[PDB]
Amino acid sequence: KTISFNFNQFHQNEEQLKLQRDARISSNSVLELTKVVNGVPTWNSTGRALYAKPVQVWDSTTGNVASFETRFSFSIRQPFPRPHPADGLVFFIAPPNTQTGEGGGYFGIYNPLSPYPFVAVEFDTFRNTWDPQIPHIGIDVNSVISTKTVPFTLDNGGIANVVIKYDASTKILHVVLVFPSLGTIYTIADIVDLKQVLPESVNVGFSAATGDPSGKQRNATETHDILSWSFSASLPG
Amino acid sequence: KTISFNFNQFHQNEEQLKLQRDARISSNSVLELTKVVNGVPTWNSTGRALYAKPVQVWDSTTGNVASFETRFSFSIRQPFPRPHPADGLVFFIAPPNTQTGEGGGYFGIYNPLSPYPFVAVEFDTFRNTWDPQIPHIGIDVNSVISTKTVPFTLDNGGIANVVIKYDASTKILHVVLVFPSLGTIYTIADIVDLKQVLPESVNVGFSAATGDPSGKQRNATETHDILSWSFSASLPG
Ligand SMILES: *[C@@H]1O[C@H](CO)[C@@H](O[C@@H]2O[C@H](CO)[C@@H](O)[C@H](O)[C@H]2NC(C)=O)[C@H](O[C@H]2O[C@@H](C)[C@@H](O)[C@@H](O)[C@@H]2O)[C@H]1NC(C)=O
Ligand SMILES: *[C@@H]1O[C@H](CO)[C@@H](O[C@H]2O[C@H](CO)[C@@H](O)[C@H](O)[C@H]2NC(C)=O)[C@H](O[C@@H]2O[C@@H](C)[C@@H](O)[C@@H](O)[C@@H]2O)[C@H]1NC(C)=O
Ligand SMILES: *[C@@H]1O[C@H](CO)[C@@H](O[C@@H]2O[C@H](CO)[C@@H](O)[C@H](O)[C@H]2NC(C)=O)[C@H](O)[C@H]1NC(C)=O
Ligand SMILES: *[C@@H]1O[C@H](CO)[C@@H](O[C@H]2O[C@H](CO)[C@@H](O)[C@H](O)[C@H]2NC(C)=O)[C@H](O)[C@H]1NC(C)=O
Ligand SMILES: CO[C@H]1O[C@H](CO)[C@H](O)[C@H](O)[C@H]1O
Ligand SMILES: CO[C@H]1O[C@H](CO)[C@H](O)[C@H](O)[C@H]1O
Ligand SMILES: [Ca+2]
Ligand SMILES: [Ca+2]
Ligand SMILES: [Mn+2]
Ligand SMILES: [Mn+2]
Repeated sequence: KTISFNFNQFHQNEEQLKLQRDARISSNSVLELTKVVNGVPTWNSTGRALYAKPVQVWDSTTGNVASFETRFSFSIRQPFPRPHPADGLVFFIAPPNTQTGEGGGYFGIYNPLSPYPFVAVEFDTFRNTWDPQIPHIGIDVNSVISTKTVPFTLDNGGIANVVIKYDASTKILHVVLVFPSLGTIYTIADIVDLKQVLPESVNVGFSAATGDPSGKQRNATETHDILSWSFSASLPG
Repeated sequence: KTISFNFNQFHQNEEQLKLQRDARISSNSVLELTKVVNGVPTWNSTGRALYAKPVQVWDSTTGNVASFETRFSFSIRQPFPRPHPADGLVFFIAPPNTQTGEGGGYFGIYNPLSPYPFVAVEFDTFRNTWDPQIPHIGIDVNSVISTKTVPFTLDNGGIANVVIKYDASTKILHVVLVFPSLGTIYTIADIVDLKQVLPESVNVGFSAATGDPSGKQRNATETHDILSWSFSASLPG
């Protein structure tokens, strides 16, 4: 069974999407993950957007795991370079029917009290204690401390194209980040065994966060906009 | 140990490179692996360019294999589309002090009567027996029949940016191909154990070939230009 969907833009009130927390779809058809009040992003914001139907990434009966490819474009504008922008966005895969975890360096996907499994690709802008220099792309499994990391220079408010491909045969998760206007390319790959970590059915989506209050910097912020999104998955069983 | 070099453009008789067969460096600072007379690519051509010094991909004493990243831009101009362009170019790693193999579908890296091992990434423009639809990026290990292959649409005469990266820890070889003018991105990856196929020291370079006489089509040709090239490898021990 193969599943696919694509959004060249988001129409206000998408019946195909589950917006959670601060996530909204602006009038101009862009999906805003964290709050932006009148052209200016706010600190203390956290939002998620999941595809509304669970996609089966593996089947017990056959043991077969799916291969998938997801491509999307996003933009992160950092108005205030002054103290430190934060926190970044992630494309994640988690069990179905979850809720926004902790904000700040957890991007809304990790809940310190009751942790649930998840595979995520992160585009990190704030250097937390467990973090290497930022910004960096990172591969997260059940945690926010990336198994693999690679730094990237941001195209401030520019467009970024992302290709995340997973080969079930090689168990390789490869992500590419291209900033078309700069012409810069960044790649990162790691071996991930979805069958070990996540359940048969999952929800795929994005989560982003702005600076946490307990950091005190009201300028610990930026936008986390996603312009388009496509995903395709093939379970041979 | 760490080794790295960068070619922003090639100069005539670059001491750092070793040209072989038809390969030459034009006055315009471009590396033409295969012959092109008066702006027209010729058939029956093969050329190689290797970096003058050997690099160490692993050490037997410690058993440490090197991680590396290489980036280059190429341009393939297919003037006569009618018959069928041939054959392509490859980035390849081989034992030191080798000689140009068989042109045509072997790109000049394979010699059927005295085979040497190699790890190469190809950009295949002509479909041989052992081939799937072309053009395609393919990961070749000791053979021209790829282990992994991904189809891609060429930007005829246009520029392509390639990023090849190998992580020793995961043994992942991930390659990215981006056509800037076209805004296209293609990604392919595969687990390759350099240690299991190559010697401690190697040569890195490119190789290209136009249509072989044994095909009669004198139009089985295209250019195989290399605009720039940067390389970096790191061996812990
Ligand atoms: C950052 O955002 C949250 C959510 O907007 C603020 O709190 C309020 O949050 C609680 C949920 O824990 C909710 O029940 C309240 O209705 C909500 N109220 C308002 C007016 O925002 C959070 O902080 C603040 O904490 C609450 C308890 C309230 O005292 C408010 O005045 C205070 O600012 C925000 N923190 C900062 C520092 O902006
Ligand atoms: C090899 O390349 C030639 C140039 O691209 C092709 O020929 C010509 O192209 C078109 C027809 O496809 C004509 O409008 C041009 O006037 C031709 N130009 C020249 C310089 O030859 C050629 O295609 C073929 O050869 C031409 C001359 C005709 O006889 C066609 O029947 C034939 O397809 C191409 N070679 C081959 C073997 O396809
Ligand atoms: C294809 O290419 C080869 C190399 O350019 C041609 O061959 C050569 O001709 C000279 C002069 O006789 C010899 O010294 C070379 O050593 C030859 N090379 C080989 C491999 O035989 C070859 O004839 C060309 N074929 C066609 C049809 O143009
Ligand atoms: C947070 O960012 C602001 C805005 O960039 C910083 O404040 C000021 O910024 C410029 C340089 O400091 C001034 O020229 C601006 O006029 C002024 N902006 C405003 C709205 O007053 C501020 O210093 C930063 N805060 C911290 C803690 O670094
Ligand atoms: C000091 O850290 C805390 O606040 C900053 C804001 O300055 C970041 O949000 C970070 O995620 C959070 O842990
Ligand atoms: C017919 O096959 C032979 O000629 C064609 C050109 O037409 C290619 O060069 C191919 O690699 C070679 O083996
Ligand atoms: Ca962080
Ligand atoms: Ca071929
Ligand atoms: Mn991180
Ligand atoms: Mn091939």
